[PDB]
Amino acid sequence: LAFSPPFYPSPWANGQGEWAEAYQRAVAIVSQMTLDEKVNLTTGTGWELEKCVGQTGGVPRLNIGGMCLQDSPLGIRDSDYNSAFPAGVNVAATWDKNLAYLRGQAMGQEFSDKGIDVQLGPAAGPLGRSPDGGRNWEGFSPDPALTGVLFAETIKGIQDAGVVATAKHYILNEQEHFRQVAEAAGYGFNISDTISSNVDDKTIHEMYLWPFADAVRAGVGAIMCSYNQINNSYGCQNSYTLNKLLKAELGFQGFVMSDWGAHHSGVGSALAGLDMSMPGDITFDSATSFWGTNLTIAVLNGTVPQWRVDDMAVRIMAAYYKVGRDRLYQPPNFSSWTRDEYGFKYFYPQEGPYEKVNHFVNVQRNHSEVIRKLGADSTVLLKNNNALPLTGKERKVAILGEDAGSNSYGANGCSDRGCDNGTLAMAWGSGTAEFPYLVTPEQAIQAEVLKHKGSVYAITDNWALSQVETLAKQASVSLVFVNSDAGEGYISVDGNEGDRNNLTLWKNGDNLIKAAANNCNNTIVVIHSVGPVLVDEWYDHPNVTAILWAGLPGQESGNSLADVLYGRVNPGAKSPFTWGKTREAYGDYLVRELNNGNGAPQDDFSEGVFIDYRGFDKRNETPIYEFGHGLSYTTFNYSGLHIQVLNATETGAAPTFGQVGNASDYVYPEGLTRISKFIYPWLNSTDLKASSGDPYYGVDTAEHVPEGATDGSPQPVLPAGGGSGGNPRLYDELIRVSVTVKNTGRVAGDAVPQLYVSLGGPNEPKVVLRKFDRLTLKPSEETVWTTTLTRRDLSNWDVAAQDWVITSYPKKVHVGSSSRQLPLHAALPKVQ
Amino acid sequence: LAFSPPFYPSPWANGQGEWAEAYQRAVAIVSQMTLDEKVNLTTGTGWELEKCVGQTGGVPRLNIGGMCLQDSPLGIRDSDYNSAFPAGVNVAATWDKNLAYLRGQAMGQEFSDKGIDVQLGPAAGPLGRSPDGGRNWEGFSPDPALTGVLFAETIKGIQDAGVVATAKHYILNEQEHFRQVAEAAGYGFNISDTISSNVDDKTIHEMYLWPFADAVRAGVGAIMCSYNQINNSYGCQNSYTLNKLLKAELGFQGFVMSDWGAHHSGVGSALAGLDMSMPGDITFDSATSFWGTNLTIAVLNGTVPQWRVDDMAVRIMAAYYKVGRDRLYQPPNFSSWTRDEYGFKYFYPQEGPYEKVNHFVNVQRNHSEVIRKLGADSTVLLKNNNALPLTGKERKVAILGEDAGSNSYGANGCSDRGCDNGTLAMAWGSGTAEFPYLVTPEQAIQAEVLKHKGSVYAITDNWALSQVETLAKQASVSLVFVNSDAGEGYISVDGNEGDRNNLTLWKNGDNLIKAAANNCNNTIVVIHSVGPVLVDEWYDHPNVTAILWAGLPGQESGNSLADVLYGRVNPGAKSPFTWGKTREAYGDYLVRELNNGNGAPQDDFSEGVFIDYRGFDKRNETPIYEFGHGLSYTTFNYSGLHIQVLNVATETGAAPTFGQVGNASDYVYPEGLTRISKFIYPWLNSTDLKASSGDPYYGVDTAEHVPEGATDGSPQPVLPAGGGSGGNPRLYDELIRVSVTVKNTGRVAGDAVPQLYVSLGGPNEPKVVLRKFDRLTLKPSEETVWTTTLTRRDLSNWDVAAQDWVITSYPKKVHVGSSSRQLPLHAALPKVQ
Ligand SMILES: *[C@@H]1O[C@H](CO)[C@@H](O[C@@H]2O[C@H](CO)[C@@H](O[C@@H]3O[C@H](CO[C@H]4O[C@H](CO[C@H]5O[C@H](CO)[C@@H](O)[C@H](O)[C@@H]5O[C@H]5O[C@H](CO)[C@@H](O)[C@H](O)[C@@H]5O)[C@@H](O)[C@H](O[C@H]5O[C@H](CO)[C@@H](O)[C@H](O)[C@@H]5O[C@H]5O[C@H](CO)[C@@H](O)[C@H](O)[C@@H]5O)[C@@H]4O)[C@@H](O)[C@H](O[C@H]4O[C@H](CO)[C@@H](O)[C@H](O)[C@@H]4O[C@H]4O[C@H](CO)[C@@H](O)[C@H](O)[C@@H]4O)[C@@H]3O)[C@H](O)[C@H]2NC(C)=O)[C@H](O)[C@H]1NC(C)=O
Ligand SMILES: *[C@@H]1O[C@H](CO)[C@@H](O[C@@H]2O[C@H](CO)[C@@H](O[C@@H]3O[C@H](CO[C@H]4O[C@H](CO)[C@@H](O)[C@H](O)[C@@H]4O)[C@@H](O)[C@H](O[C@H]4O[C@H](CO)[C@@H](O)[C@H](O)[C@@H]4O[C@H]4O[C@H](CO)[C@@H](O)[C@H](O)[C@@H]4O[C@H]4O[C@H](CO)[C@@H](O)[C@H](O)[C@@H]4O)[C@@H]3O)[C@H](O)[C@H]2NC(C)=O)[C@H](O)[C@H]1NC(C)=O
Ligand SMILES: *[C@@H]1O[C@H](CO)[C@@H](O[C@@H]2O[C@H](CO)[C@@H](O[C@@H]3O[C@H](CO[C@H]4O[C@H](CO)[C@@H](O)[C@H](O)[C@@H]4O)[C@@H](O)[C@H](O[C@H]4O[C@H](CO)[C@@H](O)[C@H](O)[C@@H]4O[C@H]4O[C@H](CO)[C@@H](O)[C@H](O)[C@@H]4O[C@H]4O[C@H](CO)[C@@H](O)[C@H](O)[C@@H]4O)[C@@H]3O)[C@H](O)[C@H]2NC(C)=O)[C@H](O)[C@H]1NC(C)=O
Ligand SMILES: *[C@@H]1O[C@H](CO)[C@@H](O[C@@H]2O[C@H](CO)[C@@H](O[C@@H]3O[C@H](CO[C@H]4O[C@H](CO[C@H]5O[C@H](CO)[C@@H](O)[C@H](O)[C@@H]5O[C@H]5O[C@H](CO)[C@@H](O)[C@H](O)[C@@H]5O)[C@@H](O)[C@H](O)[C@@H]4O)[C@@H](O)[C@H](O[C@H]4O[C@H](CO)[C@@H](O)[C@H](O)[C@@H]4O)[C@@H]3O)[C@H](O)[C@H]2NC(C)=O)[C@H](O)[C@H]1NC(C)=O
Ligand SMILES: *[C@@H]1O[C@H](CO)[C@@H](O)[C@H](O)[C@H]1NC(C)=O
Repeated sequence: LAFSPPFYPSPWANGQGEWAEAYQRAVAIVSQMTLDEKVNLTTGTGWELEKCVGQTGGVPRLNIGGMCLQDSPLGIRDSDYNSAFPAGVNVAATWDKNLAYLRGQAMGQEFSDKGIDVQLGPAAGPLGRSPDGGRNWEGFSPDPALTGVLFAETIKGIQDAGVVATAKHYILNEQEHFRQVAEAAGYGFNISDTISSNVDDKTIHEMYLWPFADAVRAGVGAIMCSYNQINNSYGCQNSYTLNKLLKAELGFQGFVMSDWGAHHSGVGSALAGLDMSMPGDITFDSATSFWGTNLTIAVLNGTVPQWRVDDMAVRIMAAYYKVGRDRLYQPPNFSSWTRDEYGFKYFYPQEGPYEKVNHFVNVQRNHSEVIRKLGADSTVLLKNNNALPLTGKERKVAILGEDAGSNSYGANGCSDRGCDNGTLAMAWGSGTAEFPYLVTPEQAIQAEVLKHKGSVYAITDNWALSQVETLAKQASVSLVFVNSDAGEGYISVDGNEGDRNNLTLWKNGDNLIKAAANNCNNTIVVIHSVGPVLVDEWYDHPNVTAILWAGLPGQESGNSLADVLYGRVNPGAKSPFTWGKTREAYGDYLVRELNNGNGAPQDDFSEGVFIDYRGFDKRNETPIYEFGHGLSYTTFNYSGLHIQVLNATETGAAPTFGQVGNASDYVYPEGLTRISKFIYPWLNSTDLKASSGDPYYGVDTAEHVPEGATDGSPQPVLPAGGGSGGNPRLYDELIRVSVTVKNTGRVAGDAVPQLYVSLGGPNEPKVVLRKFDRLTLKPSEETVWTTTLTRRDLSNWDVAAQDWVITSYPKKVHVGSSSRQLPLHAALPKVQ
Repeated sequence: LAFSPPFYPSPWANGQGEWAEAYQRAVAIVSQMTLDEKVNLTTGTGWELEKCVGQTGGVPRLNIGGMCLQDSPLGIRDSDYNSAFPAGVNVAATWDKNLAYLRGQAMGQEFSDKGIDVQLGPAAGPLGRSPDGGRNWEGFSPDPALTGVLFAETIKGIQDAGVVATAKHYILNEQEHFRQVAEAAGYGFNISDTISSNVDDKTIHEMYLWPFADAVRAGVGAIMCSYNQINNSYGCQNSYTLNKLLKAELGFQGFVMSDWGAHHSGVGSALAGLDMSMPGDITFDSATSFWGTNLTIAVLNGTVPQWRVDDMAVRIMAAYYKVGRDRLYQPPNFSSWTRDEYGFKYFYPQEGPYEKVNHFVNVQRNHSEVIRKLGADSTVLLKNNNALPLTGKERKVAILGEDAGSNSYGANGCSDRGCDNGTLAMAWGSGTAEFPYLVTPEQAIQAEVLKHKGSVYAITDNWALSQVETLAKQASVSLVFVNSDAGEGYISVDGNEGDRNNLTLWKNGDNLIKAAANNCNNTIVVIHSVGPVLVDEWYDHPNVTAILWAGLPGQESGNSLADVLYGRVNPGAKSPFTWGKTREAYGDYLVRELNNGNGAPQDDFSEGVFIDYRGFDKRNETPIYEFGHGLSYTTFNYSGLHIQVLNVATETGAAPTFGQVGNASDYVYPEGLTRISKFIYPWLNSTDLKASSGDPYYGVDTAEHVPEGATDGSPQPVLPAGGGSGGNPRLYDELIRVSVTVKNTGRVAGDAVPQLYVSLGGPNEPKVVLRKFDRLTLKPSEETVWTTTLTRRDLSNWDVAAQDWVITSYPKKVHVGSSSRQLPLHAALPKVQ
């Protein structure tokens, strides 16, 4: 079985780079705290005990309010009068750093105005190993450069708005099946521990870890560790991924929190680099915690050093001060668990004072404008045989497909969006928000048609093919809507347990398109989906005259689409994944059956870096629509490639901050009423064993604490660490590349130039993306696009050196409009 | 068994009143015709043989194109790029003569621009005897005065736009059950003939005939006779209703056409007053006709007098010239039977040249604006506890009910509207049109809320009550949409065979309303329906803060409603029928079982004139919402009622003939002519009349089957009640002027609908009967004097001994006010005669 080697001790924060100020303030405040106050910072108060999906108790003596952590990466979850933004995969399709940032900002503002201190997003894990993974749509793209940049911009947007962002899920949570034992049991499978992602050291560095290096470097304040194991050690106590890769090598200064039920031990996780337990209890409402009381006892009894808990408290406070949260603090002014105005203060046990729990604060501002724009700028025009834009003069318009229409249960009518009914604007699970409303394609396109005095209808039953065919025969243009949905693994829709069972259009989508195209010579297909779908059966039908993929557009869906179809917005989006002819063309099969008896299923990432386009390229398979493909209402020319060559070894000892007293200091205080199921930091009595209630208390302790796990002395700095997101020399700029881009067509719009490198060597992909931008040019206008390649951009990870090295194989650079349209290339000069 | 006495001969046209000129042109052109040409005008060419749902062959030698007849009373049926107008019941609810006129003009324009000569509408039969009748919605109101006035304005709108209107269905077709023998068989009922409406002479004069008098007097060119029998004589050969009441008493100068399959004999129908056979064959595509060949033969063999067929020709051409159709003539430029651009000329057999059958002409103009306004102006505000209008500042708006949402098969996705899916904007059957689009309440309300930056959702599955209750608990206002549908009898939706099986909301509507009102203190109910529904279980819920009935609004439905809800239009509409506590409170049960063995079911109108509010008032039963009731966003005051007393041939000419009839050999099929399969022609196979007729009863007991007087072309007496248009002209003398002051006493501009009722007195007269109304726009504080006049007809009763209208000696009173139960002003009327 794959094995996860140890790396200890858990590195302590040190004020690195842009953290210096936040760190000194954290140390100043944590130095005033008692042990039970520190522990209150690290442990949630119990599932549904307070307002937010995650909430800690804070430190009231020092005026630090409990920290409220809320989903999702696309808008506030379980709340009211908030916006519902396009999913992260739509951000990836924009290839637009500025939009990623603005969406970040607009979300952080909404969260902040609800009294939420930490947003649980953005996501870059799953990166998107498999096309049918149930949660890729929450993240960005299976390409690490594209994902890393937009993930970092999203983070900066959210944090500049005063809310701590949480880069999740760390790491290798690439499929929903078998991610949690109790879930798998509900789906008929008996496993003793969750699926283990087994991954070699080079692949993890070059693919899955790279966007987390970007997030660290961009200043992200929190990381959420994952439910799956990595080489059979759970994500939230994997000393190699958390202590070595995240903290020692990437130099992460913020705090790591568990996913909800991902916490699996007290001492083991604390020493393997976890900082925050969510939602705080061992299972929901168990009234027990691996930390809380137990972490106070673990320090008192000598097993967890004081420097470890002190460092947890310092990382947590520093992330809070780093985004300025203290200046914006207010208690959460809504409840995740009810929409009632009044309720008991502590929801799950219905205890505490009966008082106002919801204030109905409308935090939307004018964010519907950035949503509508981001939806239009993420609508990829995959095919256009001279059909779009429409003029508004088409005499009779057929709107065809359930995906154009309303959810008959209401837009929020399926809990956590766990159904596929009506237009698909948001996929399912915890990665969701309540729509304030949902503009459907039927609404926006019919309103556009009626504004020009046209005739228009919508057919939204995909088995009503008799009606579809009759109307398609009468129409000037048929706009056909289809979808494919997926989501987090605790919800199953039509037998898809989070992950998609296939890549085919749902609700009869292929038969619908053929019914319409067989009968109307101007049939235009619009796809809303979580990821790629198979288009092979109809994409080259001679009456399918255009095809668009609009992703998961959020609340302004129909308006974002009508803007594109009627030429108000010239589509500039590019596919952020590959569109293959078959499911087999992508390889990388999900693990769907137990392969390790009733032990943890074993998920070997045996393709290495070869996922999405790298895998297609290596197999010489031609995609229908490649990574980076998308059309425009204008054309662009790329010419004139120009290349120019450009000109701590030990840590401190672990500090302690403040003092730890006798057990009687930490016994429940006398006048306090303990709320049922509420998780506290306090002990029932000075008897440590009885107060822990742990059946393993004090047994074989030293044998269960890895070697080095308590060592507070100065540590070596890793060759690849020493900076933020890696050794700073990885970020030196070695080569400048420039090209001329001209708009040669007749419509103003945006080009997305893309720069790929060939690193060389028998095991390297043919091309890997490194740089891109999105540049606005009016007709005939030109501009020089210039960018630089960093030492990291030209390196591979070398397992013998434990460092990035520029290998001696000759390297090339390529510039053009997609991974398969690269008219400009050059050999790169040797650099090191 | 009820018996229908004979009245013969069938009166001939005479150029009465405004028909003088059209009649002179008709005689001049018909005087040039041969017998086979005249026959061609009276007979359709067979089901689906040409373009229009009925079409004659015309008279090509004299450049008279075939007449194209097309449904429906609310917009062009079976066509493209046309508008879908609100139903006739909505026009009733507007109480607005001007809107009725403007809707008739917008429709006539559209029909004319498609090459259609005759619109098959508007409808005042069924009048609305039973609240669950399947086609009341196509007509206006169970009240004869309200109906007759808006029917007449609708006809003047259509005809002033250059298309012949057809007043239908004449007469007493007050239910769909047992209306046609083959339809009844399709439903498991074995009957030998159609249901017989059996009605006394005074009720038919005072109720069902009255709007047809107004139609005739307003100039209607055509009348369509009905499928039912009346006293066991078929509506399209009933000499009493056709010859006596319509032609001799009301003085009708235009032509009578059959309903489709309502023609039941050649000789008998022609003598009893029918003028045109539709669609022309005996049964669809039977290639046989009671007329066509048979009518040419019936004149040749002496059974039907030449003057009778000359008169059919003269009435048909006169209706055509009267509206000026000859000046707008063009072949129908669409096909009812296919939307294809090209097709065989003759659809049913797929024969004739292969040529252009559709030109896709867009005839809609800006008719959406009159549709939008008439939908808003027909939305009756039944209850409003200071809930409406909305301001747009409502923070969260719940739109609840399938009736708010789209039809998942597309607006036209159910053939002839035969389903109740999504919002109900048009009921079912032949009285239908293709929507060019349909704006749903969901669309227009959600767009309104978004313009204000509110939050809004629509739940459109009426059994998703968990989601309904959860959203309603969150909502500032819950707008709940419910409906009840019905239509022509040839379609059955959910076991409703045209007629509605009950008056209860469809699709779980009562439960949906309770789910919302139990959870939301500001629940507003919007009803789309063909007629009244039972509101008793929830209308007085303390959380139901407003209730509206918006009828069947046609293609602008959601915009018409949003205009009212957000106060761009202050509702002025008034209920045109009564909302009772129970079905039993209306009486007037439909006949739903065979009650005459396997012969015609017998439908006795034993309540007489006591239908709708007359019945409630006679029984002292209190409606929840009375006839005439509607609220407004302002209030009106009525004061100062005052009354002021104000200051014909006896024989016809002899029946004329125009032009000549020759030998049988003149009428044999022309040798150079390809005879299209199923097409109906006027020609004879040979000079052998018996053989050419193919009639198994040819020459059988003929004299016995020709009623006494049926061939009598001599001068006839003029009936005491006849001699004018819509009756003896002395019936229209104005005898009393009434005036009252109407004031807007509230804070916003709005329309009042003052209503003038009379009590005619007598032990068996209704307590009150509507006679006058108008719809008057007033700004806040503004006052106006409303003046109208009562005619001699308005004060009379039908006296069956006299066969005339008489003002009886019981003292009469006038009552003016805002509804049939809210009449604060009353005056005794002085004796007048
Ligand atoms: C001061 O106060 C403190 C607070 O109260 C006291 O704290 C308690 O101390 C106890 C010890 O005194 C702790 O109990 C022991 O816990 C260990 C750790 O269990 C967790 O981690 C397991 C993985 O361990 C590796 O990885 C972590 C880091 O991730 C390391 O910390 C470990 O040292 C170990 O490292 C090796 O491996 C990694 C790579 O993976 C390398 O990198 C390293 O170099 C090392 O090689 C993990 O598997 C555990 O998962 C179980 O528990 C989860 C629920 O918690 C459950 O979800 C999982 O499915 C799994 O369930 C199964 O096992 C549990 C029992 O652990 C059963 O109850 C359950 O039925 C299932 O069987 C977990 O997340 C734990 O291993 C110990 O248990 C082993 O040993 C005891 C005997 O001593 C046996 O009785 C047990 O069966 C078990 O035996 C297995 O393991 C042995 C290998 O070690 C092997 O020999 C056996 O054959 C068998 O395979 C103890 O349970 C307790 O956690 C802690 N409490 C709190 C609140 O923190 C403290 O004691 C006190 N101090 C003093 C001085 O008084
Ligand atoms: C870890 O995080 C957790 C979660 O956030 C922290 O747990 C919370 O800690 C709070 C203390 O910081 C504790 O707050 C208490 O709440 C009680 C309930 O308050 C609500 O109800 C009351 C009463 O109806 C309303 O007034 C109030 O506004 C709330 O709606 C309060 O009643 C407690 O008030 C008392 O203490 C505060 C100061 O803490 C005083 O200012 C206040 O006057 C009260 O003082 C009396 O009681 C205290 C001790 O209870 C005595 O010391 C004092 O002398 C007074 O005693 C008189 O009155 C009491 C009865 O009231 C009488 O018995 C006595 O004989 C005297 O006559 C306080 O406000 C939260 O409840 C608690 N949350 C939960 C879920 O448990 C935890 O602290 C964090 N841990 C660390 C280490 O940081
Ligand atoms: C009752 O109503 C019914 C239904 O409306 C009436 O029935 C219709 O009557 C029409 C009038 O007679 C009759 O029309 C005939 O249609 C034929 C076919 O028309 C179409 O297809 C052809 C063939 O592909 C196309 O070419 C044509 O354009 C149409 O698309 C025609 O072939 C007949 O046309 C001729 O006669 C008329 C006079 O009516 C001329 O004006 C016209 O120009 C044609 O003229 C030639 O034919 C006549 C012989 O009648 C000659 O006298 C003349 O000099 C021309 O001669 C040359 O050409 C002919 C024919 O090719 C040739 O044989 C000769 O030697 C010369 O070379 C005519 O148009 C409809 O078919 C019929 N509809 C149905 C469904 O049956 C009915 O009449 C009404 N009854 C009454 C009593 O009013
Ligand atoms: C990949 O992954 C996807 C996602 O998980 C998989 O998709 C599922 O595929 C299943 C297997 O194919 C799908 O299940 C099938 O669904 C069919 C349709 O179900 C729905 O629609 C029907 C038909 O509705 C019409 O008729 C109704 C009245 O009967 C009417 O109300 C409705 O409005 C429609 O009206 C039109 O049609 C009638 C005439 O038919 C006209 O009169 C009318 O005017 C209109 O024109 C409805 O009956 C049904 O209840 C439902 O709403 C079912 O039809 C399938 O049934 C066939 O097989 C049955 C058992 O399997 C058997 O009973 C029966 O005999 C049938 O032959 C079947 O349930 C499922 O929906 C898909 N799910 C999604 C989310 O898309 C996919 O399989 C995977 N692909 C691969 C390759 O693995
Ligand atoms: C008239 O002649 C046609 C053509 O032969 C024949 O088919 C039809 O049946 C005949 N009609 C009658 C009544 O005999």
